[PDB]
Amino acid sequence: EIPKEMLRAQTNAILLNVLKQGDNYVYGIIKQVKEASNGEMELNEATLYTIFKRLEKDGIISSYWGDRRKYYRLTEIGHENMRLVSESWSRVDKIIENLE
Amino acid sequence: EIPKEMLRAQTNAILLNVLKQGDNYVYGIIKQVKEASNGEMELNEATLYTIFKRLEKDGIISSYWGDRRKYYRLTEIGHENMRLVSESWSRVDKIIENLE
Repeated sequence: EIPKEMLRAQTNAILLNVLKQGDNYVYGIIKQVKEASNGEMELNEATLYTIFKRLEKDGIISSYWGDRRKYYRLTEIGHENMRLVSESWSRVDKIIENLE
Repeated sequence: EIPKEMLRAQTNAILLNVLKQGDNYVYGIIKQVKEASNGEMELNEATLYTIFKRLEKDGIISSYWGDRRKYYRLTEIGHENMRLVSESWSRVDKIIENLE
């Protein structure tokens, strides 16, 4: 079985990437990840609220109300964290390909 | 900055993949990961001993002496864990590509 730490890391990376594509709300993110995973990954609302609480506390994202619906955005510094995260994950992929 | 949980997850995945290529010893693994990362990732010996302690405790790998040098191997069940881990990481990559 996959370590829970690993699953959490993957979920974090995917959610940050969704918000990089644009500000979004929980149900909208779930829909986008379900589609992008071809049905494979159906995230739970409560899982996102846990993760976003941490990311908001850390200043990586912030929230705001729409026209009552909560939208999330990467912060200015969150965009930097996203860039470093993206680079590290691309680096992993390149390492794995060389090892095979 | 990258969450330590994320870095740990990536390191775990890379090390399991190295052992999938064959049984190996700490310095040998460090060398292989340095090469496969084009110099970018120089793992520390003590980092590997921490990780392998956990993986051995969990029954994912085991150790044995060479002809004194410690070699590590994926266990029978470790190979299953490797397969599930590999699938989840490939799945992440496909999700990220669809999101972009």
